[PDB]
Amino acid sequence: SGFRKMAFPSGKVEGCMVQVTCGTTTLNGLWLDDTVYCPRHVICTAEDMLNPNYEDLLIRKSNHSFLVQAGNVQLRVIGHSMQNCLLRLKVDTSNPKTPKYKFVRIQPGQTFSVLACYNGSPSGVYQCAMRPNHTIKGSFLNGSCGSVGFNIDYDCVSFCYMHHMELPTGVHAGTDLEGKFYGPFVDRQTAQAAGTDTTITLNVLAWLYAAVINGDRWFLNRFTTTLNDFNLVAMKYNYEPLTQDHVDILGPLSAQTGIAVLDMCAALKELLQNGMNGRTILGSTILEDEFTPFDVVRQCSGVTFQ
Amino acid sequence: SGFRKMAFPSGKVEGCMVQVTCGTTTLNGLWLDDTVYCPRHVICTAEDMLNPNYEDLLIRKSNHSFLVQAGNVQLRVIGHSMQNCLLRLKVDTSNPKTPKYKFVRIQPGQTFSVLACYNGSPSGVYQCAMRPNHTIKGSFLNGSCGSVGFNIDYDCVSFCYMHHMELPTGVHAGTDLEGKFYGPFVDRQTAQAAGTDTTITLNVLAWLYAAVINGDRWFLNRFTTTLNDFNLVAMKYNYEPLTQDHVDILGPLSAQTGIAVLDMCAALKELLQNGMNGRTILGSTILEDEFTPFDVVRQCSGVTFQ
Ligand SMILES: *[C@@H](CC(=O)C1CC1)[C@H](C[C@@H]1CCNC1=O)NC(=O)[C@H](CC(C)C)NC(=O)[C@@H](NC(=O)OCc1ccccc1)[C@@H](C)OC(C)(C)C
Ligand SMILES: *[C@@H](CC(=O)C1CC1)[C@H](C[C@@H]1CCNC1=O)NC(=O)[C@H](CC(C)C)NC(=O)[C@@H](NC(=O)OCc1ccccc1)[C@@H](C)OC(C)(C)C
Repeated sequence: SGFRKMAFPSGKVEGCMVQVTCGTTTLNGLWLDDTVYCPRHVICTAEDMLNPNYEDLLIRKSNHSFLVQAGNVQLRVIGHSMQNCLLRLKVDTSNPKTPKYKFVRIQPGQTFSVLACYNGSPSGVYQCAMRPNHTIKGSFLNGSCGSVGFNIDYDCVSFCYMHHMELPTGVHAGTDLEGKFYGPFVDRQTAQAAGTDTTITLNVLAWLYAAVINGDRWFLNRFTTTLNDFNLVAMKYNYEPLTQDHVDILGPLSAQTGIAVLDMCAALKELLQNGMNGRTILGSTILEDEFTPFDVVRQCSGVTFQ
Repeated sequence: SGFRKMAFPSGKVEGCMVQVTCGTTTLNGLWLDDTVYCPRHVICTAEDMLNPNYEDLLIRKSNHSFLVQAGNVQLRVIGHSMQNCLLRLKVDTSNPKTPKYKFVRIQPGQTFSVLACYNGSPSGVYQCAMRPNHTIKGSFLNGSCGSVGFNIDYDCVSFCYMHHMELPTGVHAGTDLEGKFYGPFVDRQTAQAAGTDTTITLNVLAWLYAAVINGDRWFLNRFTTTLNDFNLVAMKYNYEPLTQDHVDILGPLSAQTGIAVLDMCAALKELLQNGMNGRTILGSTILEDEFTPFDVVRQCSGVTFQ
C-alpha cells in the first residue's frame, strides 16, 4: 500500500497567509481573527540585522509604519506589540477564513507540515521533523520568513512553527507562535551554529513497525535485547537513547504487529551493526527517522498484511 | 537552502472533493461547476469487481441511484453518463469553490501532487512522479479512489490523475480526468502486473544540477561524454536513454551553473560506475529521480551558490 512523507492538506492555513511590509522589508504574516503575527525582524533594514535592539527599533514605529496585504486587500493596523520574537499587529478586519486553531510548542522528534510562502502567497507544502538539535531541514529562500508549520486534528489547526532564519549548514530555525525560539538561536546575524544532531530512535522503530504492517519482515531476527544493551549500541551509532517511555509509546504498534518492542530493538541493533545488505525497507536504503509513531498510525492500514 | 519533495498547496483542490455513494459502495468524487467526476467502479458491488460489464451495470441505474455529499450537504444528481473509466454526474448546484482549472494528461517522468481523500474528506498531500511504466508510488488505502493528482500554475489547477487501483507490488494506477488509464491497466480485478520500470535519467540530471545550484560540486569530474557512450552506461544501469531533447531541456539549468549537460552526464556516469563512496547529494545516499527540471527551477534559488 505505500508509505510517503505526507503533509496535512494546507487549505485552512492558506486562507490565513498575508504579506507584511515595514519600510522596504517584506515577509509573510499569519492572520487569525483580528491579529496578524509575523517575525519581528520585519522592522529591520538590512543594516539593522547584525545587532538590532528590537525594543529601540520598534518604539520608533507607528501603526501606519506597517502595511498588511491579504490578497489585493489592504488591512489597516490599529495596534501593535512585541511578544518575544514576533510582532502582533491588531488589524481592523477579522479574518473570515480563520479556522478553529490553537498554538502549540512542539517537542523534538515531532513532525509537522510547513506551508512555504512568499509575498503572502503559498507556494508549497512538505513535512518536517523538529530535530533533536532544534532545527528543521526545510527548503526556504529569501522572503520565506513568516511561513508556518502546523498539524491538523479533526478540523483544528495546531500552529507550531513560524520561520525566521537559516544556519550555515543549510538547516532552518524559527519560533513557536508565542515567539519563543526552538533551540538556543537568536534572530540576529551574529555567528551561530546548530549543535550536533542525533538520529531519532523512536521514529526509526515506528517506521520499522510501519514496514511490518505493510507486509515486510525481512529485517526481523530471533533475538531480543535489554534496554541497556540496546543503548550501548545506540551510543556508538549516534542514536538517541531508548527510554521506557519510548517503549510504552510503541505499545499500539507492537500490538498490531505482534512484535515486542525489545525484539524490534534487537532487529534495529542488527541493522545498525550489519547494514542493510543492499536491501530496502519501505523503499529506502537507509533507516528513516522523520515519521513518528502517530504518523505511522495516521497513514498505515489498521490491519497488518500478515 | 534545502531541497524537499514539495507538493502544491492543496486548498483549491480540497474545496472540490465530495463523497459519492451507489448502493453500499462509496468513494470520492471531484466537483467542478455542475459536474461530479468519479471512478466508474462506484457502480460495482464487491461481486461485480472481477469482470464487470460497465455498460450493463450502468443502464440499470437511475440518477437517484447516486448519493453525492459535499460536507453535510446532499447534491441532487440530475444526469449521468460514462466517459471511459469515469462517471460524470451532473448535479443541481454549481460548486461555488470551483477554481480556474483544466484537465491535462501528464507524460511519464512528470510529477504532480496527490490529495489523498477518504469519504470526501482530504487527509494528506504528497508529490508523486508518473513512472516510465505508468504507475505511481503513492500511499493509498481502501476508500481512496477518486482522490486526484494535480499541478498549480498561477491560480490555475491542472488536474491530471484520478485514483482507481493498487497492483500487487504495492504501486498505484489510475486515469486522467477524461477517464483514460495511464498504462495498459483496466479497472477490473483480473490479474495484472506493472511492467518493468526504469530510472528517469532526465530527472536524475536535473537533481544533480539542483545540488550544484545549492552549493555542492563534489561529484563533478574533468571528463565529458558523448550521448552514445553515456547511453551504453545507461543501458547497463537500467536508466532511460538520454536524448537530444533531454539535453535541450536541461539548457537553462546548465546555463545557471556553467556546467555543460554532457559534462554533467560524465559526472553521472562516474557515480553509476563508482558509487557515492559513502557521501550524500542534497542529503540523499542514492540518485533521486522524482524531480523534474521544472521542479528544480520552481524550488531552487535563481542564483547559484558559487
Ligand atoms: C527571512 C527573511 C524574510 O523573508 C524577509 C527579510 C524579512 C529569511 C530566511 C532565510 C533566507 C535563506 N533561507 C532562509 O531560510 N530570514 C533571514 O534572512 C535571516 C534574518 C535575521 C534578521 C533573523 N537571516 C538568516 O536566515 C541568515 N542567518 C544567519 O545570519 O545566521 C547567523 C550567522 C551564522 C554564521 C555567520 C554569520 C551569522 C542567513 C541569510 O545567512 C547565511 C549566510 C548563514 C545563510
Ligand atoms: C478504491 C476503491 C474505493 O475507494 C471504493 C471501493 C469503491 C481502491 C484502492 C486500493 C485499495 C488499496 N490501495 C488502493 O490503492 N480501489 C480498488 O479497490 C480496486 C478496484 C477495481 C474495481 C478497479 N482494486 C484494487 O485496487 C485491487 N487491485 C487489483 O485487483 O488488481 C488486479 C489484480 C492483480 C493481481 C491478482 C488479482 C487482480 C487491489 C485491492 O488488490 C490487491 C490484491 C492487488 C492489492
